[PDB]
Amino acid sequence: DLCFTNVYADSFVIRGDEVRQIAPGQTGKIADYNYKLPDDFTGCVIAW
Amino acid sequence: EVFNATRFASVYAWNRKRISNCVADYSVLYNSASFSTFKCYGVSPTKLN
Ligand SMILES: CCCCC/C=C\C/C=C\CCCCCCCC(=O)O
Ligand SMILES: *[C@@H]1O[C@H](CO)[C@@H](O)[C@H](O)[C@H]1NC(C)=O
Repeated sequence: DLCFTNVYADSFVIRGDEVRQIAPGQTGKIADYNYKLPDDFTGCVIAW
Repeated sequence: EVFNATRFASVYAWNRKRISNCVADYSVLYNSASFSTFKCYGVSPTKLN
């Protein structure tokens, strides 16, 4: 029941044990050198 | 000697070890170790450095 403004989709592949790293904090190999989310994040994360 | 050891202990006789006089640079674990669970409680991970 909402309408969204500036929708961007980002895509990639990783290893299972690294999925917990896709979150605002979460230091680690993936979050320090490859992909980082901000602290003021509005959106959704999906993995399969 | 802690993470890449040879035999671990039983949960009923769990082992305990002291650590002192050392530099805690954990990025040396990135090349070899892959943890399934990691959770810190009274501290944020982005500040451990
Ligand atoms: C061998 C005992 C070392 C004593 C460490 C004491 C304080 C530092 C606390 C936590 C760092 C441990 C490594 C965190 C796991 C690596 C993942 C990462 O965050 O990149
Ligand atoms: C332990 O030895 C080295 C130390 O980093 C590590 O690369 C290797 O994968 C480990 N071997 C074992 C116990 O599987």
